[PDB]
Amino acid sequence: DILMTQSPSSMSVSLGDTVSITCHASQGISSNIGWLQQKPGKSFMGLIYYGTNLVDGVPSRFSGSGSGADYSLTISSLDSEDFADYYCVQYAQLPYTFGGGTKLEIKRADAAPTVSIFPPSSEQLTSGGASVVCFLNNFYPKDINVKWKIDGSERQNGVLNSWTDQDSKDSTYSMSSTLTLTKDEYERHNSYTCEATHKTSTSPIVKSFNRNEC
Amino acid sequence: LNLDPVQLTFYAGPNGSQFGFSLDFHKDSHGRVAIVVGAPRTLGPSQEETGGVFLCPWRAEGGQCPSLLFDLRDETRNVGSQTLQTFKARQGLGASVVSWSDVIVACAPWQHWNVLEKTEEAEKTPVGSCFLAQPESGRRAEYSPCRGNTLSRIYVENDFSWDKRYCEAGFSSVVTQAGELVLGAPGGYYFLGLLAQAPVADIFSSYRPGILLWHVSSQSLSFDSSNPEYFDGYWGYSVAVGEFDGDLNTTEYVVGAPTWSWTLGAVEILDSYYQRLHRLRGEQMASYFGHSVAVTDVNGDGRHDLLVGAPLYMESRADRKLAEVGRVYLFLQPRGPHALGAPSLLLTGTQLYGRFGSAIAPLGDLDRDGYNDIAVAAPYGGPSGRGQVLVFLGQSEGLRSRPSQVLDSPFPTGSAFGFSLRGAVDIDDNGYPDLIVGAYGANQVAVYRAQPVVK
Amino acid sequence: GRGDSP
Amino acid sequence: NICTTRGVSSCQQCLAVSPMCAWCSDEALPLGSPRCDLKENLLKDNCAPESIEFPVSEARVLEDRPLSDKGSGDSSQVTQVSPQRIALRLRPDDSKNFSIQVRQVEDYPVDIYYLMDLSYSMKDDLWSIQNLGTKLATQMRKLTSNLRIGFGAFVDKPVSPYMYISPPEALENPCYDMKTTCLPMFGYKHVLTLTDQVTRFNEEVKKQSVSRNRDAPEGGFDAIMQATVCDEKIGWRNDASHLLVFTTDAKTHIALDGRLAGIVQPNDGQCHVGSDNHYSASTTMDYPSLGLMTEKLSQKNINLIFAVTENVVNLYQNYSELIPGTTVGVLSMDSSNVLQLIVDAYGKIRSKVELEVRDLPEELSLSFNATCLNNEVIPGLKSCMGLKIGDTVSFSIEAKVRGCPQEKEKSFTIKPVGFKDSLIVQVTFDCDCACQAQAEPNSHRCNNGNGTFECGVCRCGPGW
Amino acid sequence: EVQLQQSGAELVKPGASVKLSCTASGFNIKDTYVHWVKQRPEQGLEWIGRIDPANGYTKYDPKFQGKATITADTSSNTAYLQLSSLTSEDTAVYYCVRPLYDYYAMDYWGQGTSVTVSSAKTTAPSVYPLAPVCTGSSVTLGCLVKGYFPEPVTLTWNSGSLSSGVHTFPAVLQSDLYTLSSSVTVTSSTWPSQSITCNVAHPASSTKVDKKIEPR
Ligand SMILES: *[C@@H]1O[C@H](CO)[C@@H](O[C@@H]2O[C@H](CO)[C@@H](O[C@@H]3O[C@H](CO[C@H]4O[C@H](CO)[C@@H](O)[C@H](O)[C@@H]4O)[C@@H](O)[C@H](O[C@H]4O[C@H](CO)[C@@H](O)[C@H](O)[C@@H]4O)[C@@H]3O)[C@H](O)[C@H]2NC(C)=O)[C@H](O)[C@H]1NC(C)=O
Ligand SMILES: *[C@@H]1O[C@H](CO)[C@@H](O[C@@H]2O[C@H](CO)[C@@H](O)[C@H](O)[C@H]2NC(C)=O)[C@H](O)[C@H]1NC(C)=O
Ligand SMILES: *[C@@H]1O[C@H](CO)[C@@H](O)[C@H](O)[C@H]1NC(C)=O
Ligand SMILES: [Ca+2]
Ligand SMILES: [Ca+2]
Ligand SMILES: [Ca+2]
Ligand SMILES: [Ca+2]
Ligand SMILES: [Mn+2]
Ligand SMILES: [Mn+2]
Ligand SMILES: [Mn+2]
Repeated sequence: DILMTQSPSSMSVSLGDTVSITCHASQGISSNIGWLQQKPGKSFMGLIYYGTNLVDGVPSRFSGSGSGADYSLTISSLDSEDFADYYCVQYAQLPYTFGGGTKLEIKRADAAPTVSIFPPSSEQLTSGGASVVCFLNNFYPKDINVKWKIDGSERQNGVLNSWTDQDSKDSTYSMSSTLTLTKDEYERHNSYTCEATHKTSTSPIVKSFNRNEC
Repeated sequence: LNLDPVQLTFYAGPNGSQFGFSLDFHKDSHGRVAIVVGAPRTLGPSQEETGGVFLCPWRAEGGQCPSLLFDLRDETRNVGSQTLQTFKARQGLGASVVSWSDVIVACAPWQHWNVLEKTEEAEKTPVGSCFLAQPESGRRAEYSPCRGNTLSRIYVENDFSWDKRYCEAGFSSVVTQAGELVLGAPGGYYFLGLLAQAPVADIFSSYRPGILLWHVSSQSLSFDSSNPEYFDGYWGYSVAVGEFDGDLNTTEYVVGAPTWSWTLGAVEILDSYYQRLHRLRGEQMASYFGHSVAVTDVNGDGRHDLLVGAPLYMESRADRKLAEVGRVYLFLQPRGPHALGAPSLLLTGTQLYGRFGSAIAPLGDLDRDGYNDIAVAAPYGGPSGRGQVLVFLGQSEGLRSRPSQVLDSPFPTGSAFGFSLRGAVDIDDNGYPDLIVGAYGANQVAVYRAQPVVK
Repeated sequence: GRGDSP
Repeated sequence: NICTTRGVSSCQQCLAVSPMCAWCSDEALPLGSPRCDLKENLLKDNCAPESIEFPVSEARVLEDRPLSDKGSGDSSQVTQVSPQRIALRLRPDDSKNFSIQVRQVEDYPVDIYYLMDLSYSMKDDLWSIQNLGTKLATQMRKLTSNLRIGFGAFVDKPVSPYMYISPPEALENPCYDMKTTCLPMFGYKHVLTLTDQVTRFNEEVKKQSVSRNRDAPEGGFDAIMQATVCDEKIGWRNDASHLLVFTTDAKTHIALDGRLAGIVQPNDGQCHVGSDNHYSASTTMDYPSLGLMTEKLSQKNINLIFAVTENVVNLYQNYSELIPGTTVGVLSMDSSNVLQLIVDAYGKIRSKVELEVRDLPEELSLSFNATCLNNEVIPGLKSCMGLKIGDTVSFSIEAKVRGCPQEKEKSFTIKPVGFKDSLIVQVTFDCDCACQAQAEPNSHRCNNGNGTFECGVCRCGPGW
Repeated sequence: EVQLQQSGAELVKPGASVKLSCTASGFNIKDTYVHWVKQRPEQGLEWIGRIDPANGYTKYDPKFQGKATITADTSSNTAYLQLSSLTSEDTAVYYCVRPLYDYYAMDYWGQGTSVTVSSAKTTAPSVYPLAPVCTGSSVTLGCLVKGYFPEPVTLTWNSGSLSSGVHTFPAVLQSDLYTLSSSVTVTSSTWPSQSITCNVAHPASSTKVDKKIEPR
């Protein structure tokens, strides 16, 4: 099988920029490469085929190039729609193989996350479970780290995280971490904390609360 | 009748190029008429015959002609774990040429193709190919609808069904007014013969160099057959188009198949879906009935008539002896939905081995009397056997049984003068349609200008 | 079948 | 009579009136006696017997060799037409009759050149040539004591698309892609010159093997042409029946098919088989037309026999009719005999006697009454059929001259088709008088020098 | 216009067999090659195989040999992909693809077919209100939809009334059951003054529960 090393995995750019994605093959594939686009929450669309040839109905700002084992898709003057996933595919040999993919993200000024911690509900506790939620909303860039603590000590088991796609009109990311325990285990301890680590602040943002206390 | 035989114009190509093997008129965007000439043995880059095309500007004194350049380099594509190969050596580029609008279509019937996959192959075979050009814009495209990527073994397993490896696409060619290219491939389907059609516009917009195997969705090929009556019939040896069903929205095809039904020969009229409307069977085995076919209304009733050449027809002579002279058949189209009956007129050659009927050209209305006329070639006729073209004038009853004029070859023996004909186009803009006659043996073309009638 | 075959 | 009522002026005009007219050059002729009358009327008027000019259409023979009983032996001194030469003398608008006899001589030498399809499809037909030499000499020995036999082979034009051209191994072994091996493809190759050594035929055949090509139709017609026009190589004999046996199990290519291989140059009808015994124009020259083939077969006097399998018998029966004199035999595994087929074909060949006329003047026209089978006369017929070898037939002929031609000495030939011998008719148009070869130009008797005195009367000299 | 209508989402159990379809619109399926492609979030894009609907000949990536079976019916102008002995790793979105011009290209794609393999039986979601702890200028509330199957669930605030200033996070598979959460931010003068309710709907179980957020 031919391996397709597609880089970069992601890049943050603005409108009107000219960016170039690259694709390296484990061997020569003489222009037998295709470029694909996948707008968020939608199917695929052909951009380029056989190296440089635009698929019918594709804007001319797109262009493919390269030879041997190295190729590049270039988008001159980025457009709001162009912010999406891009993949390369070789059909020089069977089986066909794809690249890792590249997500075009919107760029903007950094922003710290609005952390918010929430103790278990009355309903849930009476059911026999306890979930502590921690929302880290509106921050940039996307690289962020959450850390739970029970009575000051880290906790890793029982945590479910979930991130959002770059918001539309503010171009920020958000995150949701959920520490789930049993009612019994939840009452063995008093303090609960979630620490957010972002390039914005060198010291982690912390938000805690105490059980049997308000 | 009124073709000037005293003052001809001569165009000439390289020696041994077979310049004049095929030809046609060509109007650029401005209506300026030129002659396109095929020379299927012109030398390529490696000093090897590949054929070539020439675009000759009209000049009363003729002379040499500039080339219409095409890519002559062999191509290789390693894709899909396969290897695609084209071979243009001795491909015969220009074995046929046809012009529609400002586009020129030059075909190479014997261009070879092969596909390799490890130790297996498809077989190196003559699928043929066509080169399309737009001289003014420089645009270039190709069309090779018989190329495939099926391996040899597969055909064997399927009893060689739908085998297009020896099509020789472009052997004969025609373009409909609407701009649909129609290619005769007499070797298609293991030598039954097939037709391939596709819009010129679509051929251009889907072609890209290097691909070698691409789709032309709008194309349309004829069908294979289990009927032995079609075996080795070379269906598509010659082709023409016209109106034979009344409905003016539909275009009908005329296909010659000179070896159909055990060399009895035949020509068929079909619709664009390749459904047979009529079939005209040959009169004599091996006469090569269907070698050439012409479509033109000769009796001025508005209905297209059919002409069919059988260059090797042998006429019956005294003492139970046969003399190969060649024959042409005229079929007049009847009023409304009806079948073409017996031929309305039989024109037979005179010179032995003359091959009267090898080529038949509509001239338009040469003498301006209201009826269209034709020219018939006997490439080895005339008392000297150097070649002859005979003009026959149209009339209310069909055609005149005797020629109104005879053009004797100005070239030496063996020039094949008349092997290719083309008329019905006024090249000097003098109000009378003119005739261009190819002589590939002499690597030349002769232009006959029509003049006002003397009588 | 259509070829040079016994 | 018409002779007198025509009021002729000269002796020449008199004879031109009718074959039964005579002229008198006698000086002592009565006052108003018509010089142009019947020979009986002239002598009745005391006309000198020597002054009578009355030609008579005759027809005496010059060469009258007797018909031969055995065509064997001799250095081709065999006679099968009698007489061989006759002098014919006619007068204006007259006609004379003469006869000719033709014999299908017994024990006449025979050449048999076997033209063999060796394409792959002929694997299951090879049985027929197995012990051919011997089996071909046996049932022939009883019709001829001087047989020669030869052998040739053909496949098709060795060129794409007829020929497989990939992979490279396919060229040396066309059966490469299969489990087997076969010979490289070839157009036509001469194998064995006509010989009387039958074991030469047998041993040569035993070394033959099939090749293989792509399309069913084969290039046998190329071979038929070369086997015909390469006289010295094949070895046809000047005085022998020539049988060219063509064997195949498939359809055949024809003129104008070559264009699928890029070959457009017409077949030139010339020989192109060199020292290597292969046909060298195979790939540069188109197949021959039926017309051309017929021309050469007739010229070299070859009798083509189509010995084909029953799946194409109809095809070749139809070609046979476009090439007069050709016969067809069914090449099966059941019949009278599949390769006595040749003997039966021969019998069919020498079962017809058709007369042919060459160099017949525009003035002369001939009529024929055939006598075939058993003294059965058949008017207006110059051919016979249903004859056996040894049989003899005859024809009554009548030459009717129309007017009097400019040339007084002409000659034509009457030959049976296929036959070596022929009857030569030397015609002489007698429309002059001996007295004309002794006239008096500028005679004193005729208008005092302004005329010429010949045959008794006065003619108007040249210039008037 | 070329279009590939793939069949609807499939939800099957492990060990079962599923058969996806790819009906061609605006052209004959027989025209070109037809490929199938598997897509997963982490693993990415994997080529399954192709088929030539004209003759039925196929090719597969040896990874899927046995698992995947591609067929085609020129009559119904549709191409199929059958997956046998299903597992969790077979949970992916599958695409049918065909070239534009180039015989060997991958240019036109179907909308895709989502396949989920799980034993999980239909389960109604347990919605929980998330009120802050016992101050700033703006407050943030939340909702927690826990333990439900299958997807999806439409979450809204005040029956759609409150739209802007909200975040609903992508569901996550909590061991054979999905979990989802949603935040919401307003000014301190809006809550608890203005009542805020969490509105979640699970069409599957045909349940639409609503929980008002109560302070502590
Ligand atoms: C070798 O040469 C022979 C002789 O020419 C060919 O045999 C002929 O084949 C043709 C075509 O198949 C036949 O033509 C058909 O004749 C039918 C009957 O008419 C006469 O013939 C039969 C004997 O078969 C007699 O019994 C009958 O009384 C007649 O005398 C017609 O009914 C057919 O008409 C059909 O086709 C025409 C044209 O398309 C249509 O207009 C009709 O509607 C109908 O569909 C047809 O005309 C002919 O009969 C055959 N002749 C003989 C004497 O057998 C061989 O084909 C040829 N072989 C090869 C391999 O070359
Ligand atoms: C050929 O035979 C015909 C009879 O069929 C002969 O014709 C007769 O010829 C004799 C000659 O004495 C005439 O008396 C008859 O009047 C003729 N009969 C008819 C019916 O014409 C003829 O003589 C023969 N011709 C040849 C060349 O021998
Ligand atoms: C001419 O015909 C007669 C019979 O009419 C015959 O007796 C005679 O022999 C013939 N003449 C010749 C020279 O054969
Ligand atoms: Ca029509
Ligand atoms: Ca008409
Ligand atoms: Ca006219
Ligand atoms: Ca003119
Ligand atoms: Mn054969
Ligand atoms: Mn056989
Ligand atoms: Mn062949």
